[PDB]
Amino acid sequence: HRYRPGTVALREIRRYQKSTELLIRKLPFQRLVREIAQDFKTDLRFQSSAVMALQEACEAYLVGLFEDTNLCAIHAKRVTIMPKDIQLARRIRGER
Amino acid sequence: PHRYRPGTVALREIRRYQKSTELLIRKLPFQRLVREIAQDFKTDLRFQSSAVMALQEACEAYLVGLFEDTNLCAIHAKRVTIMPKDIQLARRIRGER
Amino acid sequence: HRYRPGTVALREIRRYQKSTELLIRKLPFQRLVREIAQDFKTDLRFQSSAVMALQEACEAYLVGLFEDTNLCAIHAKRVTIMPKDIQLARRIRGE
Amino acid sequence: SRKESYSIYVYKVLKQVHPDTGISSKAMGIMNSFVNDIFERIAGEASRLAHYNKRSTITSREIQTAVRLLLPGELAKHAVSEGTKAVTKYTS
Amino acid sequence: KESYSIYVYKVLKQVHPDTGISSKAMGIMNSFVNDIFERIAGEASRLAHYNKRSTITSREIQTAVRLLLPGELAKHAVSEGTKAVTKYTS
Amino acid sequence: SRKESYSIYVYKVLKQVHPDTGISSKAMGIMNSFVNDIFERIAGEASRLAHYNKRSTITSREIQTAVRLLLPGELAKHAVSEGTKAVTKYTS
Amino acid sequence: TRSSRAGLQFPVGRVHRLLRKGNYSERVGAGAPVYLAAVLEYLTAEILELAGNAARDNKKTRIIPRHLQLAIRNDEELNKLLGRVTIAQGGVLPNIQAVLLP
Amino acid sequence: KTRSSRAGLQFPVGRVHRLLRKGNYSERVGAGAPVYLAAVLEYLTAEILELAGNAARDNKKTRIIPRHLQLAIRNDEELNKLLGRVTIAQGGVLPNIQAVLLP
Amino acid sequence: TRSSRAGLQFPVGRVHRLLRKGNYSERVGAGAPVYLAAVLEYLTAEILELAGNAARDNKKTRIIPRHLQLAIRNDEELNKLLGRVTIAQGGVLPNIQAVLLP
Amino acid sequence: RDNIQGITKPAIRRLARRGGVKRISGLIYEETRGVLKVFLENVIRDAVTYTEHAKRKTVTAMDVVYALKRQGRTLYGFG
Amino acid sequence: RDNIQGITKPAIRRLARRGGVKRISGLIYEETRGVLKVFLENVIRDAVTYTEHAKRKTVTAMDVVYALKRQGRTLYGFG
Amino acid sequence: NIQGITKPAIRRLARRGGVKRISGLIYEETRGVLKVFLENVIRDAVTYTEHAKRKTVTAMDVVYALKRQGRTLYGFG
Amino acid sequence: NIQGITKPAIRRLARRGGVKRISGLIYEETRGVLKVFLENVIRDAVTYTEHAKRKTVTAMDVVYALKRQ
Amino acid sequence: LLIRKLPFQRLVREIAQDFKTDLRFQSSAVMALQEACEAYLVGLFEDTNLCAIHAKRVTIMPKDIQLARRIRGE
DNA sequence: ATCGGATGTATATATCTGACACGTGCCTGGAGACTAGGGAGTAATCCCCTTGGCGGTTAAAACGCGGGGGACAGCGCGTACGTGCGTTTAAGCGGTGCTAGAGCTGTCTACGACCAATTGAGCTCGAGCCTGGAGACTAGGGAGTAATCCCCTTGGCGGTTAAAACGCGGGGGACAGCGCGTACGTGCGTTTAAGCGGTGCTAGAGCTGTCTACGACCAATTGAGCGGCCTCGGCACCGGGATTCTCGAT
DNA sequence: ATCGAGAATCCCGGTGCCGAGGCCGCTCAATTGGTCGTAGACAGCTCTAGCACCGCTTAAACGCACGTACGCGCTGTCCCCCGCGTTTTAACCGCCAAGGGGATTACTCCCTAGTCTCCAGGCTCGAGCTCAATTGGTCGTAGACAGCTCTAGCACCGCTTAAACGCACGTACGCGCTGTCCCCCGCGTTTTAACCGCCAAGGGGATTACTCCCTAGTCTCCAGGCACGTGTCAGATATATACATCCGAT
Repeated sequence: HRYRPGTVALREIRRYQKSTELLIRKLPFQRLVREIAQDFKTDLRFQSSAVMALQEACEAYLVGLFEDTNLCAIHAKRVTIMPKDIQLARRIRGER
Repeated sequence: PHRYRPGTVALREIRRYQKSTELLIRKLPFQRLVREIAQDFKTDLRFQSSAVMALQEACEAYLVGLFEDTNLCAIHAKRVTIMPKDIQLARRIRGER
Repeated sequence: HRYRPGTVALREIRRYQKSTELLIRKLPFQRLVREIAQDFKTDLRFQSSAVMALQEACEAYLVGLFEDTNLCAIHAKRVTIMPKDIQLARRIRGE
Repeated sequence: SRKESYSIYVYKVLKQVHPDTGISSKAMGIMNSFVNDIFERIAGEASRLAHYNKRSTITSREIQTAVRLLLPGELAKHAVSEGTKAVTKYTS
Repeated sequence: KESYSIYVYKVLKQVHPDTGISSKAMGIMNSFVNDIFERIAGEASRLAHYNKRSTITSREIQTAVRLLLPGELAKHAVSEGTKAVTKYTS
Repeated sequence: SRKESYSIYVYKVLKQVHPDTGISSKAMGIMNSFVNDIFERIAGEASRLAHYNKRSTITSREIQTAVRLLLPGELAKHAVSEGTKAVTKYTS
Repeated sequence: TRSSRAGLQFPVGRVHRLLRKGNYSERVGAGAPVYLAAVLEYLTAEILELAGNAARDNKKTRIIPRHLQLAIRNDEELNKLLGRVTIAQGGVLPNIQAVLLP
Repeated sequence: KTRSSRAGLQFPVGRVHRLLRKGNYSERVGAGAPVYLAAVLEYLTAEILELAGNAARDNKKTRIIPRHLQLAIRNDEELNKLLGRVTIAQGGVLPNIQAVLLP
Repeated sequence: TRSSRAGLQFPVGRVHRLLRKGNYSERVGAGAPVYLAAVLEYLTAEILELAGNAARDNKKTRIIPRHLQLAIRNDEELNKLLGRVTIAQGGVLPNIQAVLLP
Repeated sequence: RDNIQGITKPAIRRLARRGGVKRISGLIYEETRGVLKVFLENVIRDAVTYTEHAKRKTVTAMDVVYALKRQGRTLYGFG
Repeated sequence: RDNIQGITKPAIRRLARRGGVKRISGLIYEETRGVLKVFLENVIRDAVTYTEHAKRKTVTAMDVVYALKRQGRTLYGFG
Repeated sequence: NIQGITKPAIRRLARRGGVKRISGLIYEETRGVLKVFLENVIRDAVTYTEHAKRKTVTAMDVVYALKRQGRTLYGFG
Repeated sequence: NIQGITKPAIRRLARRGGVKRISGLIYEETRGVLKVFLENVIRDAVTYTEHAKRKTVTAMDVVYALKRQ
Repeated sequence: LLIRKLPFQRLVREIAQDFKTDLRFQSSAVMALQEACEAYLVGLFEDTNLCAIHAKRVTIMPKDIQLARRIRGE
């Protein structure tokens, strides 16, 4: 058996739009946060909830960005998102 | 082609303008500046020609001296580039600020 | 017990900026004034208040000069005043 | 170690609208965030209003105008109704 | 040997009825009044000279005040001088 | 329309010190500015001197002291020499 | 208490104190903390009403962040008010662009 | 009746007039000039004494001293400008440490 | 004339008149305008001497403001006396800080 | 070191799925990482600034909340 | 209007060159303009004051000279 | 006699001037500066004294010198 | 009155915006957009005006509305 | 300014009436509104143009405006 | 570093124009005598007082000595900022020519500073009270510092499901071709907008003043949430239903 | 476009349970509250600019047709890139010890906000005196008119130097890093400058007899400030060597 390209993708969309769990792995994200913070001030510590706050903010940001990116892809009569879609979305947002 | 290194032409310009005495700001735009400023104190003022020229001599002498002190402040900070903080230090020590 | 370098310096700054008393000793200043005066005019005497006037003026001058000197040191990203700081301050003052 | 929050008041309101409904700790945290956020917006706008008009006092008038500036449409109308009713009842 | 001491003291009593003043501070106030007197009178003198006038009038004083005093000090001083001259004239 | 200046005297001095040298109008204007400026400084200081000492007369003594106050070093000494010589010659 | 006098559940006294110490103005009128408390209470009530509704639609008796997000984003005016706000653990509204469907 | 009283002043109109006449400022002096000048001097004196009195009261002193005059003057932008090149004996300086020098 | 009596080129009579009408003092001694005129003449002579020198160094026979500026600024005591004075069309002394050179 | 690579391809895919994305170019993933890193940097910078102002060595949830608020990305739930 | 902008970047550069300056930060020019304007304002204010005292409508060279003198910037050549 | 203006005195003056750290070479430099200042003022003061045909320098002599050097002093009139 | 914001005006605005070619349907769309933006700003401006108990909208009323948006 | 003064003013007064009766306007208030509106429209047309070009067109269309406004959060 | 070469500056140059300083002469106002007078300034002539002098005490300020940390100063490595470059345009400058306030000088008249006693009270100093403030002083707070405690980390050890990776093959992107259609320059009728005038007039703006608003302050109090106890319900899990895409066919 | 199997995923019903959700209480700790009264602060008060509204003008700008080509939409292909099957691993992560940091525990040290004792420092009626109100005719300065010229301003029209605007880079400064040296800090000693105290007189501040020297008013003369015609040194302009200095090369 084999599902056609797109069927499982759509299924995944429904699945992940139904739920609320964080989609990035906890520990690797934590390492990311600590590395970046350490390049501003050495020997910093973190409250647990601070890292969790950062992850919620980051994932919400990326999900919204992917919504706008998707709209840009569809605008160009594509179904595939590409870097130029991201760049357009962010240019119009005033991030770039 | 040919291109002088950064600084060579600058130094040449220093020698050139320290050799001469001509006013370095354009006459007519300076005149407009003087009249605008004066008009915000009293309307419909006129000016003797030599009054505007006097103002220009005074202004340029003032700015040149200020740039001398500013330059000294830049060099003091082991820089060769003058920056706003150099001007501000020079004027603070002069008692202008 | 030993305060770290700078703590007592700051304490002294607050102390002496808080007060107004003359900071140079009376007798050596007077001695200096009479010495300097002698090279201008013979047989001079001084009113007491004249010497006090000279001292108030001198100390005010030095304190102000040290303010400008300090600004020059800080300009060069230092916290230590050096002769070149004084010399820059005096050159810009027109001294 | 004493930390104040709006939790008990949020809970009382919850029991008013949905008598048999509870709320998770995380959700309560979001509600507390909400109340503090709106507090800041309204108080800040009122402060600006009083300043613009050279008044040293923030009154219910500044609060109301701030509410009208900050809230959308019917939400603004309903909020104004609640505040006005509350102030007139308090005055009596 | 003249000074402004009694007048300074009267003014002091006007603005701070229960406040006194040390001898040194009074000396500084006297120095101050003499200084500002000299500045204003001197500028007024030059004003009169520049304009080939032999009389220093209140107008010269006023212009001198406008030249010598900054901003609000100048405006308030001009107001007081004008008021005083108006009260005096009648 | 009669306007007095120090131009002819400056020129006579110029011919004394540099017989074959001329001077531009602008430069002469700077010299006139110079003479008037120094006149003002010296006369003003002398006025102050006479006042300080409760004298109603400005004499050559006040001029001389003013010169010593206003001029640097050797310039002061030389100027004093010229003034003194001139006054003693005048007196005779 | 002033809350009881105003017919409110939210704390008028506390709101008054927060206004006093938040450096918003030199003086604060007697009606201001009452009005503010009333508004905060009302808005709390609207969000809790809608969130409760969502919770029951999902056959849940306890409100979780998801219900708050559903309530807010499905309401035009609340969505407007909280347009630049992130609800932690809220997720997003189910929505697939029509062109993407088979 | 005195001229100061007629002018509503505390400062001496007559004395100011005489000082103008004898200061070699001009050949003549108008009647209003010493009134105006006396009024200006009194105003400035009042402003300085007002602030200095305040500083004295903060220091819980009943007498104004040179320190209070210096504090009053240097902490006021326009007075400080007016007296920019003036030294107040026994005045000291304003407390002021550059931020970079602090821990 | 008093200038001739004093051996001067500068005008003693005129200086006397200017002293009388400048309101410097009620009375003016006979020697005062002579002394003043002599000093003004001398200083004029020193500046003109140095300026003439500069003019010839520049192979010019006519003194211009530039020569006055060179004369004044290159002389320590004149530079001191005229420390707060602007010479119109004078320019500045050639001077480049050593650290700026290649 | 190199922890941005911990933001994996399947994680980015999941985020995109929640964002409603059905198909994804191969170049998206690296692009996403760059974008995320910039975002994170900006937030954390401000957060750390607050931490430093408070003379603390521990970044708190409130530090992050304040950073986000002042960057126009108000976050609820962590007060 | 806006005539301070007539004090151009190359003009300010020339003035700095006469002042012995070899290198110039981009922010200098605007800074210079502000400084110049203040200076000019102060001189012209006093000058106009003299003009007004003399009951004239024409600012003279002497008005300017007097303003400069009383501001401790004596100017030679315009008497 | 210039060495009578001691290092700790100069330090106190610098502290009032807001200075936190001081190079060892400052003190001698300061002394030179002080001497110049004093010389100039005193030179003028004595000139006034001599004009008044006095042998005693008065407070006013000093005040006038300071004034004419643009360093007006209040308190000694 | 919205039709008073003419086609050539909208074209000029688009040219400043760098637009080279323009669909016929843009103009009406633009008008709707403009109206919304104006209503929003003006709604706030007047609110400020009313708080100040004035009947005249001032430049500052508008500036505050714009700032808060 | 690229919009005509009088029709813009007329529009502003019309819209304002539906919020508050009896209003007057400072001249500079109407000019402020016009500067703000024009600036907004020009910026929106910039973004719209970017959307058109994204779709390999050179002609702006309503859907371009709508995409721009959706992404702006309008 | 030094030496060439290679252009590119700078610099005397000799020639011609030129305008501008200058020497001539020309009236007028300001100087120089010039006398007479009166008051600013001397030169004894004192009291006396302020300032050098000293002279002994001593108590703290200054000095020298030694010790450390931390500021200075290389020293380097990066990135990005200002520069040197050419090109384009735009506005300054010179020209030319009209102007219309306004300087400017003179005119005539009149306020009005002044000198001159003249009275006189404001000032000023004295000798004899009567207090804030200066210092000597305390009671508490400052922070500077560890100190142990707890937390956050680090690690370690699994096991493991996802991740990495691949295999494969199918389907969008996009492109080009062509249809194809609509703003748009364009040209001309249009029409009302902005300018230009204008008058009467409404609320905004500045203003005056009493009042009711609210910090405010322990005096009084009552509920709230950290802690803890207790309780179920949704969540993980296990097994049947549904439905359900995807091959099995048109 | 339309069932049908079925095996797959997902859903649906039931189970047991365990930690989150609910509930009090302890007390302390987060609330009001009566009276104060000055107070901003809001309500009554005018004048107005400027504001509303009007009463023309035409002309920049507004609308309406024409073709039309640029711009976009619609299909077929290619591939190749990504989506969905199996297979392997490795960091994730549960998850269970350990340690340094930091904060906050107390945990110690010198500075700090007030507490009283004893004045020296200002307040007070009495006794002068000299500097300030009160007029009268005075010039006489100046204020107000008034004509006349000058010149500051406007303003049109070239053009050309200069001012602006990218761009390739190449230093040049801003930050990191380290050795260090060299200046803060304190402490043990010593001067030696206060502190107090006494005397001598030198000088200075005031006093007067007088005097000469500097003002006032006059006469005339001329030196000299203003025009005016002139060589001449200054500037312009091509023209000319001699540096002056940046790519190759020791």
